[PDB]
Amino acid sequence: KTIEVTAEINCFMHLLVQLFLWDSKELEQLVEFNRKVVIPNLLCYYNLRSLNLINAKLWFYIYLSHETLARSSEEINSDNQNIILRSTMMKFLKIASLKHDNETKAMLINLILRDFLNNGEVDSASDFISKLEYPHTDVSSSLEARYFFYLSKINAIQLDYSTANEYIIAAIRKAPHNSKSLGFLQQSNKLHCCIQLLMGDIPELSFFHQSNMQKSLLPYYHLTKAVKLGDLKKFTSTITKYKQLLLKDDTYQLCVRLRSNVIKTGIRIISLTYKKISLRDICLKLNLDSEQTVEYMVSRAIRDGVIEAKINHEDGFIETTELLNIYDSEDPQQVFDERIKFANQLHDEYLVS
Amino acid sequence: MPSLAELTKSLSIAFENGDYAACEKLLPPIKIELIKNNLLIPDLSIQNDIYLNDLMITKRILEVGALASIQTFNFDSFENYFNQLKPYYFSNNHKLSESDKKSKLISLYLLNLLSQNNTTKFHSELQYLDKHIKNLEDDSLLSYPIKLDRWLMEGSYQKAWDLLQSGSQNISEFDSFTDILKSAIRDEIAKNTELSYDFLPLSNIKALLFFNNEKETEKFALERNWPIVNSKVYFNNQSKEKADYEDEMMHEEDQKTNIIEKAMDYAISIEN
Amino acid sequence: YFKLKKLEKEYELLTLQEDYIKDEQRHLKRELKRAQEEV
Amino acid sequence: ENWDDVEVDDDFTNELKAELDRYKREN
Amino acid sequence: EQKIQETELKIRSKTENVRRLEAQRNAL
Amino acid sequence: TTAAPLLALLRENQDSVKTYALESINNVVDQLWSEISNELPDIEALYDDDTFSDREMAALIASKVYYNLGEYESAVKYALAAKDRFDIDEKSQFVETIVSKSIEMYVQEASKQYTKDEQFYTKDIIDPKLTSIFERMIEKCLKASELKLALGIAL
Repeated sequence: KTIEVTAEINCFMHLLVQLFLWDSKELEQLVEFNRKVVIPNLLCYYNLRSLNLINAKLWFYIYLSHETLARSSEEINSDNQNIILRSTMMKFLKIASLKHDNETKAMLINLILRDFLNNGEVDSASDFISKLEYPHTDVSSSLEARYFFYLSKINAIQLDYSTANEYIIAAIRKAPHNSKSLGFLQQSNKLHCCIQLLMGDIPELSFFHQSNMQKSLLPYYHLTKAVKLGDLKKFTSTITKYKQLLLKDDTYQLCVRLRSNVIKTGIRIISLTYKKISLRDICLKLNLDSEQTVEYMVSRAIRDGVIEAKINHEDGFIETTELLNIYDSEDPQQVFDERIKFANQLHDEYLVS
Repeated sequence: MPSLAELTKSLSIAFENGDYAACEKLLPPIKIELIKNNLLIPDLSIQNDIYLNDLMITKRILEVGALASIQTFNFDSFENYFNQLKPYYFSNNHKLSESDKKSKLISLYLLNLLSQNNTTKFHSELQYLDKHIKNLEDDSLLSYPIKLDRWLMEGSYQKAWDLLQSGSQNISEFDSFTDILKSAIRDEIAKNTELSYDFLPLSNIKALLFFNNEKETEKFALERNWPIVNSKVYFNNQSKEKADYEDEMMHEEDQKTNIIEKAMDYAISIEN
Repeated sequence: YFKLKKLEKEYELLTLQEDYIKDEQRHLKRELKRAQEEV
Repeated sequence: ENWDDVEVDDDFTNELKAELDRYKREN
Repeated sequence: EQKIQETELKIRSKTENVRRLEAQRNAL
Repeated sequence: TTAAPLLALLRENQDSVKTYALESINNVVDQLWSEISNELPDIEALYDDDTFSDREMAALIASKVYYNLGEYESAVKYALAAKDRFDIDEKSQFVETIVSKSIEMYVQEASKQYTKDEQFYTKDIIDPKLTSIFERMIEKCLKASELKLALGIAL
């Protein structure tokens, strides 16, 4: 009548464990079996005065059947049922309001945003910024790895580098689990190791073996001989033989930045970092491309801010500006803004707990 | 391509050669008259219907607003109609929407984004396909814009120049857009020239910007505000006060005031 | 419905009891050394 | 250890003996 | 109504801070 | 086609141009309104069009787009001009949330303008349609003539 309904709330996720892994047969009917919980005796019964009684793992088992492409594949290959599911995933967003969903609302957009990898508009995420501002109630256990893991691929569009350093840590925090050690931990270091070749360096080649298989990161170690050293010849031989390893998820599209660093970092291995350079000395290492197009190599990196240089049209005199006057006014201030907010960051937590 | 009854089929009569002026004016009446029926938009209210007044006709309504819009250079008949055309293909995933015109209209407008000048929007539409190598790379239609924006931003013009010139699509798929793509290769040369060249000769301009006459060279310098003197051309690129947006740079007066606040008002939170 | 008029009881308690002690913390610290040095 | 430690090109042996023979033959 | 729920949700948030203000006052 | 030329389709007779697509939208507008970020200037343009007679529905759309945005004033004031475009018997969150906002916003002009004039809702000082929405959800529970439910409103 009253108490008997409350005691059956925790009975949802109990018996649904044995319906995962081993027996995958028709898991979309389980969604219809989940609908027996969803519509009746939940939305039409409760007054929506409760918060902690709704978890993100309720509907999380739906999309897990879409990437199988073997047994379930929705109810049909046409994938016409996901139209209702698209409104079903967002059905709880309308339930989230000013006075409703002070906690679960945080975990709603996430799985919806985690669904935007290969399907769904990713430009609405810029429009989701208006509704993205909420106070964070708590972080418990497995959230840390579930925020930016799939979102580490956002930087594969906007063409940005330094941002990937801050958000790649979310993939390696509490990454290994019982069933996630093989499945979700491999993709963590695959996106982590490539970012280590974009700006910084790899601390150790064998340090990543304890988490991800070294053979999976093996081609990235050969790219260190090419991308990190800025060599185009050894880069083409690496992509050709390892192209089979590039057939994984979003492992091909990261090669766009791998071949761009060959030009960017290639300037660094060349003496262009030094002040006085001539074009006839430049054509030696860049001979693999051409002569007259070298002026496009240096000039492109000047507007982006990698290195500044002056090019002569006759003999190709290269004068690169070396700034010894930096870190004087307003240059360190960008770092000073972070050092100021670190004091009260951990100090205000003492008043809370 | 004959017609039947309504104006949608009549748009194929003039589709052969030209005559796209009157076809654009027939778009509003044919779109309004089909609203009275509830089967126009291919929603889930139907049951397995590919027939007229549902799907197949809706694909041929906006062809004039897409194909002819690229031919006749009209951007007002495309944008919102293309934003309305996107859900017609698929709401999430649909495997029966494949067509020979899907890899054409989309691939041509990705390069048309230079008007808004957005790199993120270019690669955003490329992530909505479940298959990339099979779709984008294996098809010469969808691989043309990918090879450009990749090679243009990396700095190599020469490899990207032979794609438009020596490419095999010059016969059919390359007709309308020319100066937009051709100049975009040489548009970034002057932007890189600001801090690169302090002087350039008039003889080497023909090998870079491909300007055979000094008229177009001087007209571009007037809009970009460059000094022009005898023989070579002096380059300066002088800045000014109050640069763009993003305050706490050059904008607000006495930026040290906040620094004073960080040395004083910040200490307020330390005590209490 | 009628409870809304009584929801301002505990809501106004924590607001009046907050700034009351916060200002006193600076007075008790200054008045500390007055009696501390007095003995 | 970074890539410079695990690199080990083993080219120091051949390049040293070659440069010594080139200078002696320029006499 | 939101006026009923929003007023109650502002109690438990400020409760812990006021408790330690009295503890610091009693410590002095 | 930007938001401005969309009014040219209203220079002829169709009221369903944006309404015919609202079959699966108009109810869920509290969800998909993120795509209207580019159509924001078109929202107020539909209400000021005389040839467009669904502006009351467009006024209701203006309330549902600014609802989840966090603005309670726009989620109400734009719904006064709609008269009845929507059934209040659903008793969803859209029904109950406005009840709390319609009472709170009514007090804003209550304790001030009442000192000068007794009736502040008759003239143009405040939208007179506030009485119309006051006769919908508020008088729905007043059918039994119970003052206990209207007690705090008159205070």
